[PDB]
Amino acid sequence: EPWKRLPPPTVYPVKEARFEKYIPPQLDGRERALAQPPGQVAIVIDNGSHSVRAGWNFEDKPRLAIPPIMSKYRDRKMGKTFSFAGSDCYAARSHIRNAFEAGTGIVSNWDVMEHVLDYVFVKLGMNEDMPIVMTEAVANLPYSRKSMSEIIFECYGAPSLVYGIDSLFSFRHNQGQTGLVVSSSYSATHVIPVYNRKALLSQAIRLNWGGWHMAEYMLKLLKLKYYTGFPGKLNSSQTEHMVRDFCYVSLDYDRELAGYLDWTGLEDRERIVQYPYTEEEEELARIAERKKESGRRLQEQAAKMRLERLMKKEQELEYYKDIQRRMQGESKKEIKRLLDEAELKDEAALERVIRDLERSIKRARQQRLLKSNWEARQRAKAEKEAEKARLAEEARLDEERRKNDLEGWLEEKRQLRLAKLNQLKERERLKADLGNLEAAIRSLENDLLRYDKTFSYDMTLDAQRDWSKSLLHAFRYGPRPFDPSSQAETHRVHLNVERIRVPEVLFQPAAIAGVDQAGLVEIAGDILCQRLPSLPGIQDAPDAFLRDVFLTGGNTLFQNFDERLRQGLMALLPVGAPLRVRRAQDAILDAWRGAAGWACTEEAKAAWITREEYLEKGGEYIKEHDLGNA
Amino acid sequence: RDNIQGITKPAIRRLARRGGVKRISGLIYEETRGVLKVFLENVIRDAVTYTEHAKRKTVTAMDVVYALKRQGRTLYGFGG
Amino acid sequence: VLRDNIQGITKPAIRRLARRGGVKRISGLIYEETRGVLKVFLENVIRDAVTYTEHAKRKTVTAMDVVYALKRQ
Amino acid sequence: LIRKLPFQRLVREIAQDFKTDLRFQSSAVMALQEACEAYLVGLFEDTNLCAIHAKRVTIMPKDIQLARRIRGER
DNA sequence: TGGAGAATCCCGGTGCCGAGGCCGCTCAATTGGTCGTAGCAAGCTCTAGCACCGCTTAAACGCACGTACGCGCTGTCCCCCGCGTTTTAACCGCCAAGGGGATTACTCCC
DNA sequence: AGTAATCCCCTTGGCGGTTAAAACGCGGGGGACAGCGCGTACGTGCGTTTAAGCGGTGCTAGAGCTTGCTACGACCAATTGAGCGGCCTCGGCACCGGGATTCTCCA
Ligand SMILES: Nc1ncnc2c1ncn2[C@@H]1O[C@H](COP(=O)(O)OP(=O)(O)OP(=O)(O)O)[C@@H](O)[C@H]1O
Ligand SMILES: [Mg+2]
Repeated sequence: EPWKRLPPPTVYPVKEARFEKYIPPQLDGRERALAQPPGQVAIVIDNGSHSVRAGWNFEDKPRLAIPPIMSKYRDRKMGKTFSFAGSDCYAARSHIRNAFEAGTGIVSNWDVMEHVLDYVFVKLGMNEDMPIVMTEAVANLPYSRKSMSEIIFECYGAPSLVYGIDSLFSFRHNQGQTGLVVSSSYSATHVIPVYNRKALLSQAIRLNWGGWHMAEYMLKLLKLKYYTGFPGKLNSSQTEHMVRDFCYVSLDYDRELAGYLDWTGLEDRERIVQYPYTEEEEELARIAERKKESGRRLQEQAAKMRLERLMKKEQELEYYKDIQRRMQGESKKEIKRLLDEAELKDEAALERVIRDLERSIKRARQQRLLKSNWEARQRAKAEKEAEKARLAEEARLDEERRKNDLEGWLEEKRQLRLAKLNQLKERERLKADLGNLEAAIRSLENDLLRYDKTFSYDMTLDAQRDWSKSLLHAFRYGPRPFDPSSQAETHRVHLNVERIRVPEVLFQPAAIAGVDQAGLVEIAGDILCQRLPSLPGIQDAPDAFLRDVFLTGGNTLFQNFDERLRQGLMALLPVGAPLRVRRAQDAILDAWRGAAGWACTEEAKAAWITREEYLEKGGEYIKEHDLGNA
Repeated sequence: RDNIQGITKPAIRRLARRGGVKRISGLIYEETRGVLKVFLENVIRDAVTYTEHAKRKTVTAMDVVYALKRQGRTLYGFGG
Repeated sequence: VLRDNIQGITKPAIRRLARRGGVKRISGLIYEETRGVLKVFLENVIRDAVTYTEHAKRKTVTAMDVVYALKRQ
Repeated sequence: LIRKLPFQRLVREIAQDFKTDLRFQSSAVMALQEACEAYLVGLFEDTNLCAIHAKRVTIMPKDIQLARRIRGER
């Protein structure tokens, strides 16, 4: 059997957002910053909903990368307040709040945002004056721009601030002259057309699906898969690591999906994630004796009721035979009068009752009464012994039938098996409503198994009911048997179809998760084919953009994401179009690197807003520039 | 045929007045018609079941009263 | 003699019964209201269960007397 | 859900109003408890709808009283 | 507070139809005796209901304290009410029909 | 003993009209519903203690079953009057009209 042949399963421990070590204030960064030439130093903050990434413009990578979360609480034992603002929170008490509105790119809890920024400036080593470059959501809300500016200029007093878009910084860092920028991030997916290094933000589109939504959706699907119960505490922080580690984009979803749960090869399509389970004769002899006596008592009680039914049925039988002894040679009125004493109405009803009692009985001062009761048991024993005689010789006759008419005898077993299955079907398909054989079926199928070379176990009724012929076992537990007793085989989830079903929401949002928005290929194709050729200032559209479709943000890092997008776009473009899909180098940090390289250029310093310009114009005002919002 | 629309807006209003209702959303009227016919479709199928099982081709007042009494809504006055 | 045993259905027990009914949050006045509900119910069940016991001239109330009392609700 | 011993004592205490020195078969108390838990659980379901209908997530005594009034228990 | 006017009440008058009493009779309730039996009573069995002790630890309680949510407040706007107009179909009466169920005739078959 | 015509009765259907009830229009009001601020009242976590739950021992009330018979209800035939179907009438309740009292709303 396959589960006996298959190797032991390979299993992956659950991963979650966890603290690992402290990091001190990085005073060498402050030292290096004070050493830079005038107007060539800035603090660069990539304000990401998954990670805030921060560092110095003159360095090649962030010094900090922390979730935009705070935890603040009063210790009920020690009696003092504690406060935390990143991965310093163990994501020990997880009183967590998040700066962003859940599943969106917009900051809305400004108290968390200040705590996150306090942690940033502390760990960058600021103690008392530095220009700030901060990334911003596409089409970011003016109220959030205002609130962020107020914090930067009036809480922290910074000399100058500029906002730009993480998608576009990533593009310019990778030599983006002109192209279609495709960003899938934690919060969102965007397609932005970029022309002559300037983004055409009036033509940008947002999907409202991203790496957060995939973690939440993977969580819903797992809580549905194991809806009858799962012992581990399923958190979307865990399903995020499952989506990172195990999910991939299909190159032909319907053909890969339709075969995914087929038992052959599911061993290699499944992946198994295991939660931290706990491993759990005089005693037994005495208890078993008490059980054995209790069972014996139940057996005696059944036999005592059976013996009461034996004596009752034999006494009933004797009475009905006493009628028959009269009825033979007596009138219909005597027949009717004796039947009326039974309140029966037919001699053959007495025959049926006489036989049916015998058919039941065969299965199962004082001395004259006691022995005549024992003689009713001897009348029962005569039915019981005649039953024994009947069965022994009838079986020997059938053994001759097997020897003498083997093929017809096999053909009989088929005809009987079907007829018995028909009665079971006539029972069950009806009783499935009307409720509001089996050993005979087996015995027939057993001889068919024994000697009918046309028969197989796969047609056995039990095989129709077997777990390894089911689909939901493959879905929930894969190629291998399952028992709830094993603490190691409980506490594990089998990902199966969700390996591919979760990434495919980007391509099929309404069909898979009901998002009611166009898929990624349809968004990009609407821009390339319908919009940009209509926009009158543009030249060489679409073709100039097709030469660089560019992938950015962590939620693009799925395997086959590029080739899926290429093959999807290839069918929407005219034949021989020079379509190139390209990945960013290091598609997460690369948006910060773009902001850092841009930070002190003349283009950036023309776009900087000073504290005094902020006091003049207010916090909604922005210098419009290639990499930022209008 | 749709004589359910013969249960007019004034009639559904009058029933709500006897029920002690002061102000009635205009959406109530189609909800009330849907509720009324679901009631009738239970009582008549039982009243028919009685005439059918009692082998008559007319429906008597007592067929309804048995139907109601079995539905749980004992009616006094029409036999019963 | 017995008195005040209705305070034996504790407030955590009333929480468990409410949460299994799908309740999210519980007004602090529910706890005495639940007891006025449980007692009025359990009296008029036991009234019948005992009536079925002094009929048939017996002195244990049986599970069947309970079943016949519930069946009368 | 309800603790067994304080439910036994509640049953005895109630029963004494009808007949002194009754006895209760052990299966009779469990049959009472299982009906009471099923009754309270089923009423809290109906109160939760009364709260949710009044836009309140928190159930309140007038939610019990509306449920019972519509169930005809009052 | 007043007032006007509509809406609700009251007082006496009219008439119609159904409530209350009378009559004839049937047939269902009563008187009288029979006979079977079941369930009332006395008696034994042993189940299981009640009482108590001692131990374990999970379940119940009292308290600190934070923030999520119930509630009164404010503004709007839309949609359901009160009233006059238009119209349609419910109500009434009278005639038709058909159907069905009980009865009666006449023949063939037993 | 069967099958079809004859005849009662009672239900369904149509026609006319008349008028009372349903539908339609329109102004405005005020009640539904979204929005805001606060604050208090319920969920959470901890240390405390309380008694529910289990394993075990002892007793006797009384549930449950059998035996024996006679008191009580089932069954039948003869007797009769309490209760039902049909007819009558007069008085209670409705229905109307008209003047008197109440209540409502804008001033
Ligand atoms: N190798 C990977 N494969 C797939 N997904 C990944 C991988 N690494 C990270 N992710 C996921 O991609 C997302 C990270 O996106 P990224 O950090 O680029 O965005 P962000 O700047 O935090 O977000 P936003 O711009 O929406 O505010 C997370 O959902 C993360 O789980
Ligand atoms: Mg990002």
